[PDB]
Amino acid sequence: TYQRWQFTLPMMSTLYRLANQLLTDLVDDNYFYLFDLKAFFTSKALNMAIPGGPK
Amino acid sequence: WEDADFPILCQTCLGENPYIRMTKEKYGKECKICARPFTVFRWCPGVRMRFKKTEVCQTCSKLKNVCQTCLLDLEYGLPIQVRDAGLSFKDDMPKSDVNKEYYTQNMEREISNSDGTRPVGMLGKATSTSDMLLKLARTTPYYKRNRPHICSFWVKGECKRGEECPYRHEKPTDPDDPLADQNIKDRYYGINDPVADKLLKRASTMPRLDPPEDKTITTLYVGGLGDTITETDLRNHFYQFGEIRTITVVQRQQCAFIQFATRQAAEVAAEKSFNKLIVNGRRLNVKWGR
Amino acid sequence: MPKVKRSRKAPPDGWELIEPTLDELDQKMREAETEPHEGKRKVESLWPIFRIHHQKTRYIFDLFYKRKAISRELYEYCIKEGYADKNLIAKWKKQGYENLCCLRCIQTRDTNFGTNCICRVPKSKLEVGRIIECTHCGCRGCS
Amino acid sequence: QKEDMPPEHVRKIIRDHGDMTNRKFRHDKRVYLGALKYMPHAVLKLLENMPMPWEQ
RNA sequence: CGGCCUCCGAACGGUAAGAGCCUAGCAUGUAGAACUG
Ligand SMILES: [Mg+2]
Ligand SMILES: [Zn+2]
Ligand SMILES: [Zn+2]
Ligand SMILES: [Zn+2]
Repeated sequence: TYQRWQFTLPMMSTLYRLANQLLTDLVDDNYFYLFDLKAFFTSKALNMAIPGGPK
Repeated sequence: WEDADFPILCQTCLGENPYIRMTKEKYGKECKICARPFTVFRWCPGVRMRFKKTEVCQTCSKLKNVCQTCLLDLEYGLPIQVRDAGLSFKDDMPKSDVNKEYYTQNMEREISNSDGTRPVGMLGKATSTSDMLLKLARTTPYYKRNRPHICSFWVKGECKRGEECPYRHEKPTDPDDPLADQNIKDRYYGINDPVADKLLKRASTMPRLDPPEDKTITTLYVGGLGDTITETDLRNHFYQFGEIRTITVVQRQQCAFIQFATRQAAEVAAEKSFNKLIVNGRRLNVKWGR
Repeated sequence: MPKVKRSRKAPPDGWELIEPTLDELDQKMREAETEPHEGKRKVESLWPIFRIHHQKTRYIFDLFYKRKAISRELYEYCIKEGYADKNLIAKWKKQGYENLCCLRCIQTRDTNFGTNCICRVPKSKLEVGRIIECTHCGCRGCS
Repeated sequence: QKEDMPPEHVRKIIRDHGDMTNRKFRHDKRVYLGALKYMPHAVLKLLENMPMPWEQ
């Protein structure tokens, strides 16, 4: 019925390397500093826009 | 709509086996008369007999008390026209569409005030059972009610299905026999029923005691007594029926004469005894003396 | 051309001798499949398919169990490639069911009362022999 | 349990019915019509099982 | 060293309403079928 997979790390590392081009090359959260949810929630609640963010 | 327990129809229409196979389909069809949607039951009456189906509204069937699938009465099995006319019944069955819907509705409300034992309305208060209708009943089961149809294929020769044909591989009745045109409405209302009309010509061919001329001839001639008939026994036979004016049992004739003091007594007695008088198992014949 | 095969790997080495009968049966099933719906009937137009299906599967049941002339790996491969029928075989394993007409004729839900169809009843129980072609298969007394 | 049929059973059924104009079927007519109400479910089930370009 | 980029189309609302006749369609696949000394 195909739920619940279990892999080893050689598998997971090869999978990672193949998927390398569809993925994001950052390791932390400091990139999304003023671009995360709570930043966009606050921006929306105050009706002000972030340079690259939604209105 | 109706949602019920089981169908009421002639045991002939039920079939031969003591165990029945009946499948229930809720709101399966609309009455051929009432058009009220009612739960239909299907039964296999016998091996190689056509499967029977409940064929009329439960209310429409409780009204007129017939085989809710065979269309024949539940008591003797007589068609509506014949049974009613022999019971001396002139019923006002609805034929209008709007009055028919309203009538079947009100009759379902009346059957709702009824308790499931006696046929609702006037259909019961004529319960003087008529010997003409009794003798018109088929006393043995007519399981021909379930004989299959004709297969047009074998009727032209074409039924290559083998015995698996769902129709009887018999020469078709050339339609002209009026026994072929009994629409559900005709057979239900009992109007223009030519099978029952042939039954009526039969009932006109059925022998009763025709009355003689002389209004003083109250002499009823009894034939077929034997030597085991007693004078007092025949007196007890014709006793409550009125005044027996004289008894004359001719042993050398195996006959007798009952003279009556009431012309009504003599007539009604002879008519009640015609071909039905059974004393000591003897087939006694009533006649009017000369 | 063949039953174009999804497994992409080599069929095992006993496959080429079961080949010809299998194929001819397959082209046969295609012909019985194409036989078109004339005054034939509707309920009777699926009977040839259950014939040829029973036949395919009875063949591979022979060439495994009755003769012991096929490897079990080739066997499971011929299961997977649609030449065989898993559940037909799995019933045929049982006792009373040697000649099962098809898998449906024992499916009780397909009837009103939850019983097998008369196809299953032995001929001795009737003792009258009115010929019966089961609606589902068209079979005449499988068992 | 319920056991599965060979594909030619359905393939033949559908091929036979073709497009329901032949008079032979003519009761399917109304059941065929009644199955319309479930047609947006068949489409959803079809499209979410699409075959994924690395498969043939 | 800041950036700021809508809108996309369809139905009704106008060209009448009928009474009739004619003729394929369309529904059923029915029920039940004889009686004597
Ligand atoms: Mg207007
Ligand atoms: Zn069988
Ligand atoms: Zn069967
Ligand atoms: Zn079968």
